[PDB]
Amino acid sequence: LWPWPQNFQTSDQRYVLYPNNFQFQYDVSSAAQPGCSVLDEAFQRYRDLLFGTLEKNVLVVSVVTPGCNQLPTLESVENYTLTINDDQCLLLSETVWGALRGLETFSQLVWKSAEGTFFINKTEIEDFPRFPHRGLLLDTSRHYLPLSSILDTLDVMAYNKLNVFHWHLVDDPSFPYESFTFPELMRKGSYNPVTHIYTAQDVKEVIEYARLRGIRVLAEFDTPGHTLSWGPGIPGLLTPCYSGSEPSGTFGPVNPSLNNTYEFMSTFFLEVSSVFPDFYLHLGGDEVDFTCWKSNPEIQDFMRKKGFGEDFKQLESFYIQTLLDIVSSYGKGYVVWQEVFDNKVKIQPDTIIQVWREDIPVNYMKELELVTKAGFRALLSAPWYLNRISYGPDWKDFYVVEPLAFEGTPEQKALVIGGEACMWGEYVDNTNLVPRLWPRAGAVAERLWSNKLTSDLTFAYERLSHFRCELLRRGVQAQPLNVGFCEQEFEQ
Amino acid sequence: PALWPLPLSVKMTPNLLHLAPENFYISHSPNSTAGPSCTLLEEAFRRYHGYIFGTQVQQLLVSITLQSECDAFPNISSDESYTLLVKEPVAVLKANRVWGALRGLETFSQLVYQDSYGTFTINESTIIDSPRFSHRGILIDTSRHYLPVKIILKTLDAMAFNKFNVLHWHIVDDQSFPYQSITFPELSNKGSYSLSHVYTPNDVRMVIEYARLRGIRVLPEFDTPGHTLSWGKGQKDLLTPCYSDSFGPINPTLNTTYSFLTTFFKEISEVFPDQFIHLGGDEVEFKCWESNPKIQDFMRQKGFGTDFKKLESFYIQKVLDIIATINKGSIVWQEVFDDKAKLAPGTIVEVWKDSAYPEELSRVTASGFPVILSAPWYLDLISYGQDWRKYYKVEPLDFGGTQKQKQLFIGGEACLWGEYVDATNLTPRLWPRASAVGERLWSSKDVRDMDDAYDRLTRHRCRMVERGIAAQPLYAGYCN
Ligand SMILES: *[C@@H]1O[C@H](CO)[C@@H](O[C@@H]2O[C@H](CO)[C@@H](O[C@@H]3O[C@H](CO)[C@@H](O)[C@H](O)[C@@H]3O)[C@H](O)[C@H]2NC(C)=O)[C@H](O)[C@H]1NC(C)=O
Ligand SMILES: *[C@@H]1O[C@H](CO)[C@@H](O[C@@H]2O[C@H](CO)[C@@H](O[C@@H]3O[C@H](CO)[C@@H](O)[C@H](O)[C@@H]3O)[C@H](O)[C@H]2NC(C)=O)[C@H](O)[C@H]1NC(C)=O
Ligand SMILES: *[C@H]1O[C@H](CO)[C@@H](O[C@@H]2O[C@H](CO)[C@@H](O[C@@H]3O[C@H](CO)[C@@H](O)[C@H](O)[C@@H]3O)[C@H](O)[C@H]2NC(C)=O)[C@H](O)[C@H]1NC(C)=O
Ligand SMILES: *[C@@H]1O[C@H](CO)[C@@H](O)[C@H](O)[C@H]1NC(C)=O
Repeated sequence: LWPWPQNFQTSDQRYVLYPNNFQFQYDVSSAAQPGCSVLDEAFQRYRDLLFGTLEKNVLVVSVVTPGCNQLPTLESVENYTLTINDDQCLLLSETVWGALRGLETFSQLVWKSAEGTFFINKTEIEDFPRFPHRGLLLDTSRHYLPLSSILDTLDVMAYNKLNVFHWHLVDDPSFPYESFTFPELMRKGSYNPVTHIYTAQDVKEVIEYARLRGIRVLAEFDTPGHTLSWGPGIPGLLTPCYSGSEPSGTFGPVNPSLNNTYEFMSTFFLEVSSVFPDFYLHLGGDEVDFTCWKSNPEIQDFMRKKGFGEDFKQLESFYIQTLLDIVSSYGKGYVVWQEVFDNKVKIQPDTIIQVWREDIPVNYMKELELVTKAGFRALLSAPWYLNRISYGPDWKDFYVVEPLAFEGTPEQKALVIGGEACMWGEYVDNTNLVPRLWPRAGAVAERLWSNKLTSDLTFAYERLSHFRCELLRRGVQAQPLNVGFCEQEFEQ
Repeated sequence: PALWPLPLSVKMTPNLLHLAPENFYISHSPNSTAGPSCTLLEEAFRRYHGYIFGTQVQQLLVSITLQSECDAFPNISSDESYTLLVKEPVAVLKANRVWGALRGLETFSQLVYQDSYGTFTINESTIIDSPRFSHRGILIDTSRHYLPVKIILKTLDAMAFNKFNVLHWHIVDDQSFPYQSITFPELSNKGSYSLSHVYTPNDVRMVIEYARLRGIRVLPEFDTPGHTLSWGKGQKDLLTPCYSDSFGPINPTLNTTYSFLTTFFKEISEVFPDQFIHLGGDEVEFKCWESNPKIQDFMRQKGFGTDFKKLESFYIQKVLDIIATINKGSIVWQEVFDDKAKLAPGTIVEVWKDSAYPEELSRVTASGFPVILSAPWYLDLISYGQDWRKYYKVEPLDFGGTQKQKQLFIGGEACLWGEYVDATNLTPRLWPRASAVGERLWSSKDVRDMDDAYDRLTRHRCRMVERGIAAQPLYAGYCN
């Protein structure tokens, strides 16, 4: 089992399963019934994974009705109970998304002996996630990622019970997103206007694919920093840096002193809010350099009119405030990096802050304290930067992290809604994504789902390594934790 | 030009020459010592005709000067030198041996490209090239993690593109014994992870002949007396029992040990056609030997006192003779040399420790023994960023010694120990970080420009990806 359930009562009493004659059926009592897109496909997908006294059936009953066509939200309940004994074999979930979790848990409990016989132990489970926001970040800018690689990642996120896909579509070196409101962004920003592109068809497939797995799609079009690929296509958007008197070629962050800029963002983010159905959008706001703005004389003049002065922290605030209003008018929530909070930017009470920095300006645990005491919600990602590789089993570092290990009151700590693992693509693409992702990302997966008390490294290794071999069986190219072997070694 | 490694001498001219897929031929020169009867070249011609494609130059004539050595196995003294001439209407590739022709064909394929319209083109030029060092290898660990034959063969293809010529096969170790022995079938039957995780005679034969066709030597290593916890599964009383219940290294007091090794290494001498055989002899712990009453007696009857370095030297010299008896060379880790053991003339030493390794190189060369470097190139020890620069900056001949001692330095190896490496992450983690070592061991000493290195390595990396090698990127960018 991975991740480890909140309440799992095991036994040694076993039952025999039948690969072919095993079927998933709804209970007449259930809210979700034949026609439930999510579960119909789930039953099919899981029977392929498993089989691609005795038990022939598995009853699935959802109490909360809310269809199977509407996408998951931050408020969605993932509670479920797995009851398997002599009398019954029932999977009782509160919602449709809890059933998905239940099926995954069920899939890992199915085992086979040295004879090859399929079995299933007498089990009683009462499970639920510790945090509602369990995400994983992919950087499709520094290196383009084929649609197949993204869909594969979503398949494994489902195995680890991760429910948020932090899509970092664009950045400095590449703009692979194809915009229909501004077609020049993709045509002159992407590495290649044809082969390395994300169409409207690609995006809607990701969303629906993720939806079937009960995964939210958090889109991030980082602004005003990390926007070098925006330059060409939409002229005048970026800030032309200065040497002193005349401009010297290089461009900086988005120019917040032009009317053209705000009418562009209003039109562009209208599309973004239309394409991505999720309630929240990530607006970035990280690593914003004030150097290029200060050097520019035309921008220096702008701050004297509005009366900001010498601090660009409130100049940045002016940009983000306006940007938040635009996105807020479309009925969209928003997540933002920690810089926005650190730079005292006028911010809406419902904004979520994502802690990513380790030491500067303050320790990441001290950050969660400030953000929560300030009243805002927070995501933790600081110690979960998978892109930062090191020798040995650093998954133990990720696993031992305690998100609520800071100074605060019960309700203050309740503002922490989870976190995300981050795979920045500076040194990662289609060639080494999977092995570098899993099963290191599984360490974060369990820490965000399981209970505070599940922390034994020895117990973690046993299950994670066992889960690692299972991943390989499912076709996942996951790297080894340490010396050892899987009977079915990876070979494709 | 996206050449890697960078040849000794390159004379490029802005004159374009076009090629035609179903019209370009690679055949032997009328006055060559090698002809259509040479299987190695025949295979290399068809193989590179696929890499190249998949004012007109119509044919590439391959002329072998000296005795080709077409059907022979490559050794440390092989001649990989070659000269290339790109001109119309006949391109000329001339080399002394067949080994140079292979390296030349690789270089020639790296010169052909497609222009803006897809037209196969190549700037006419003149290239004279030869390896700075003769021993350029890659170490793979198939014991800590079993590696399917396919990935080993792919590693060989990748080594061919990067001009490596030695495959240091660290086949067995503590964790497992995947090598299937003909004389002692119990070693693999009880010492391997499982029976499916085993290298049968034919699997080994396939690796060797696949490597030969590409000019790669297969250097086997059966580490002794340390790193042998798996050896004591199918062989009783071979390992030292630890009293005071685990086991230790191989017992060097019993005559059963040396009788076993003799028949074992006699098999190895006929399985692996390479002259040299790595014996290991590293990280040997004396903890267990020191706590064995029977062994402490062997210390008296020989008068070694309490210095087990002599008991270590006693064992390794016994093994060295066995290898010398069967007309084979020997390679060994630095511990053995440091343990004051007596090595035969021609014995190779491999330096692998960080702590003052240039000083080790000095000591080994001073004693008149050939040396190989691997200390700074432990690729298994990964880190964040472009660490390929750290490996590229390394200069091997930077140690105290005469000009006569520098000739004893024959090359180095990039090691990828498998404590955390298997088929899932080997290729990406190995390349193109090992490519940095390849150029440092083939190209001239004065080839150290970073901007140019980075420029050519990114484009060469994309070439490996197109050839089926999943090499990871150096930084942000794209291929195709
Ligand atoms: C589901 O139930 C099955 C059996 O109904 C459990 O399988 C049992 O797993 C244990 C733990 O590995 C096995 O015991 C082992 O025995 C060897 C010696 O034979 C001992 O040296 C090991 O330390 C280990 O204890 C056992 O063979 C196996 N079946 C039996 C008869 O108990 C399984 O644990 C259950 N699944 C879970 C984890 O809930
Ligand atoms: C999904 O599971 C969560 C947690 O298992 C449920 O939330 C928790 O529900 C329990 C019982 O309803 C609450 O316990 C109660 O706490 C109050 C004090 O606030 C106390 O007076 C009661 O005696 C009782 O112990 C608990 O507060 C609540 N929160 C958590 C996170 O533990 C949730 O109800 C489940 N979802 C559904 C709709 O079934
Ligand atoms: C064979 O390779 C040579 C050497 O790399 C190539 O010659 C290159 O030709 C290009 C195209 O004209 C030159 O680029 C030019 O640069 C100047 C500025 O110096 C610029 O003003 C022009 O617009 C043009 O882009 C380039 O200098 C030259 N050499 C290099 C270093 O690339 C060529 O691709 C091949 N031979 C020929 C002449 O077809
Ligand atoms: C920008 O100028 C246009 C043209 O009048 C106007 O409609 C819009 O309100 C301006 N946006 C602002 C106030 O930034």
